[PDB]
Amino acid sequence: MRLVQLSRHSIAFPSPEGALREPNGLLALGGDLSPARLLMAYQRGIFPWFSPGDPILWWSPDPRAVLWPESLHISRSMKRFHKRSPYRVTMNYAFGQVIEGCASDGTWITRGVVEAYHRLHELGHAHSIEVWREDELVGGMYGVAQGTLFCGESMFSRMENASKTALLVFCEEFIGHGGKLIDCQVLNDHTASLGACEIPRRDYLNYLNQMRLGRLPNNFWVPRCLFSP
Repeated sequence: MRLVQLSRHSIAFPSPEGALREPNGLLALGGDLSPARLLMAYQRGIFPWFSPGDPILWWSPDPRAVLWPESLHISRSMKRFHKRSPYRVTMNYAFGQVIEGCASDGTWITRGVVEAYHRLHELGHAHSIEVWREDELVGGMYGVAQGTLFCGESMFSRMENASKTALLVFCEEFIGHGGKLIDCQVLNDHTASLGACEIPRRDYLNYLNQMRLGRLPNNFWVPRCLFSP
């Protein structure tokens, strides 16, 4: 259309300020899902999002949905449930099973996307949070790190409050160690109930430019247990 067709031979992107207003944030088309290109996209406030059979579409919406971790809304019923939680939460124990659980929920997460994000996980840039009921994976979430900003991709839940448990535990661990913001891309009723809000894209890009240079502790993303029953 009037979108920039990307090079199959370079990973540059047009500035997000140039995205379309309708559909909100559509910025470029094509390219590939190579690691360097995905990392360049996130670094600049862009993410791929397209349905099976579509060309790759890249986006940077205005406003941008974000979740300040200290503003996660946890209901009193959830507070009571978590006090007696039947779950164990871990980080980076089973990225493959987590993205698979999201995709089997997650129609935009095709085989190519799964492979692309698993590559990012192996390269140390994409991370999963797993929720277990004994030895059964019952929920989780994954995303891409950008310094002290975490870009949420998807989550899944196969047992009551499982995904909520992942987010609650992750937010506590993240904020306690220096994390500052979780990107949610677009607001919807679920994440809104969890406390997500909208900020102008300009402000989001400004937070990103500062935070991508920030660092969490050296071993913050090493596979480990975060919460036990």
